[PDB]
Amino acid sequence: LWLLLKLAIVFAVLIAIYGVYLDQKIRSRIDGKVWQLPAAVYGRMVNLEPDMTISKNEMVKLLEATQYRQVSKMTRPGEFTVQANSIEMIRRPFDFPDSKEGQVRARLTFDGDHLATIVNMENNRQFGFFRLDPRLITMISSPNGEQRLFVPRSGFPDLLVDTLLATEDRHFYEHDGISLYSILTQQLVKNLFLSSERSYWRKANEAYMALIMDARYSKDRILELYMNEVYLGQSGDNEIRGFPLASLYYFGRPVEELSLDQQALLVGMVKGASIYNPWRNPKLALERRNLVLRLLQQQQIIDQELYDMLSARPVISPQPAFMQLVRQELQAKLGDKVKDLSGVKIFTTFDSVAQDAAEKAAVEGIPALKKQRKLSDLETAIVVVDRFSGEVRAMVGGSEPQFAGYNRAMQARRSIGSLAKPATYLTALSQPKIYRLNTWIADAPIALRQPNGQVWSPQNDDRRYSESGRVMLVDALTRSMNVPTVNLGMALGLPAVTETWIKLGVPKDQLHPVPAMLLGALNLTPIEVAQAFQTIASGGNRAPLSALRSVIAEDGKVLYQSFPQAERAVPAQAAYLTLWTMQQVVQRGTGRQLGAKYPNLHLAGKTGTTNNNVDTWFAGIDGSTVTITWVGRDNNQPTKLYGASGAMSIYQRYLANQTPTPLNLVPPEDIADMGVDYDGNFVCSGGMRILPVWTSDPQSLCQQSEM
Repeated sequence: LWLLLKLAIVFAVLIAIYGVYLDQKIRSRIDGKVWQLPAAVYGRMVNLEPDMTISKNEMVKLLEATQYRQVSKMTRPGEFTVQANSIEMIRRPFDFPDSKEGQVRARLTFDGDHLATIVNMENNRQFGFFRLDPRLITMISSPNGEQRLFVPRSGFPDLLVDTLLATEDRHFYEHDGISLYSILTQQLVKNLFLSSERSYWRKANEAYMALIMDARYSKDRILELYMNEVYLGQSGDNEIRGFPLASLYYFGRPVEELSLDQQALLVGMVKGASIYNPWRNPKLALERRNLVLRLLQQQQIIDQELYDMLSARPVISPQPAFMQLVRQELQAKLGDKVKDLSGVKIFTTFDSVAQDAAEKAAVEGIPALKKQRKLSDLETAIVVVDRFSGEVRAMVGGSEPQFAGYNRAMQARRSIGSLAKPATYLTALSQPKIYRLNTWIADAPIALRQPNGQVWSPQNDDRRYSESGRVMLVDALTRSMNVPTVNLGMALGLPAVTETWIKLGVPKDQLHPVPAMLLGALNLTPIEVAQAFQTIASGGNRAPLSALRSVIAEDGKVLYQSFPQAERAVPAQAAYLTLWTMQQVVQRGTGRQLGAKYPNLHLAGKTGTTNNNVDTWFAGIDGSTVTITWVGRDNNQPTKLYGASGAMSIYQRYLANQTPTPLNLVPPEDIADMGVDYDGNFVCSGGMRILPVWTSDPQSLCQQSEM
């Protein structure tokens, strides 16, 4: 009869109303916050410029460390191309915080060791500084547990857009034809509001909700949202969503630079990225990469591309240690208002090339080390900071870094052994009308009154004593002698030596000013050691070690900016002399093994050893950084190592795993290279040893030329 109308309407209206209802949250979600985006974690941005001392090879190592790819002939961003005396590159487009930049084509030209020229191949013009984009290290854990990197619509290559369509073609604004199922289109609606599981509660709600979307929204944007939602793997308990990140994750390339062969694979996995997870079961994953490629038009080749698809080897939690520092320095410098922020861009101090040289030095170094000496176990921690700024370049905290749970770079305090010796010599040499490099120190049997029964009788490594009964300031440190060290530190005063430590920048509640301290009764963590030697390397300026450079909000508002905050802790002339002496340590003295392999870096270094070598060390200073190397057993059992030669051969490795800048040591004012005689008295002309004296006048020389 009728009713099909008075119900038709009583069937209408309720479609709407509820329609209008679920036409309101569909709006009042997409408009404002659409997700909870984690913080991107970025490394250092390098700034190239003429006369920079970076080699061509050095540069190559750099570009690849930063995601660029050596090609035969360029074609898109992220690519470079090597010549005899130059590199041509398409500097990929990145959103720099001083000025968003776009892709740039540049030929870096080198003259011998130093980059000579950087030119824009557009205007055949020169740059004065040329910026290099940062590498994405990781993404701070999403509290939502859902990790994304959001790239706007433009950030998606046409083909990618296309090849995505070529599997669920975009219709009109409905659905229709596609539903030729004989037993869908944009399904963004599905995993954005809808839950689980199967229909018909779902599909019904999905479609209605879909044509609501499509309608009161742009047939474009729909795919800006879509291409940022789809699921493409896990990295622990975090999801991996959107294409932008997938590229990095699987292929380590901006989503903007996918070769269509890969580019199509990501499109394929959309059907079930867990059963497609390219590492877990590749065979299957490869096939899906083909049903896509193998698809009618476009146009010539299903052959070329079908050959191999790299997809590097996984990242669960890269850089667990450095990240620990960052994580820490954030909390300190901001408070809590941050883990509740969306799309933040943390720019750190991390150096890709350094981390690699080091991680490679460890994982390779220690096993090779255990081999020669056997040793059922062994461990290391490495720390590289910037000589002058104190910015932390690289941080290894274990024999296996990409595997870290415990972080020996930060949370393993250990006896610094002979590594303590310089604090004394520095404390003396900061006179300098009292103690000079040529100053005689007694080398004779020490026995000290221990304020609790015992009597301290320190001794030399070989236990001997100079037949002279004395030895010069220089040598004593150069060879890292005990007796003449205690002798000196004790004449300086423990309190005195103690504040130098305070000034170099070590934890205050670690100094206990008993004599042992002098020979290394002092338990620091490598990070802290790093800090001390930093302070001396820098010319005597305490720059507090720092992992952060900035931290920008989704918009562009700086939320924190790390400004230079170095401080004058000890006289330059003193620091100089300690270093120049340490240069001796590395060529003439204990670290002589290193002066040999790299005689041209003229490193300054100190050797670190403990009783029975339960803690070995080496502190190294090239022209541009400080590199603290620790080797020792987790259980403090003695290493059986040949002294500081354990830590020294890790460093040596790291030293060769990359290209160090040489330490060319410009002296402060009031530094005079004078000659001493054999009895070590200063002489006017001649001399047989020349030493850097700190004086505002060599009438010193003429005083020495009588008395």
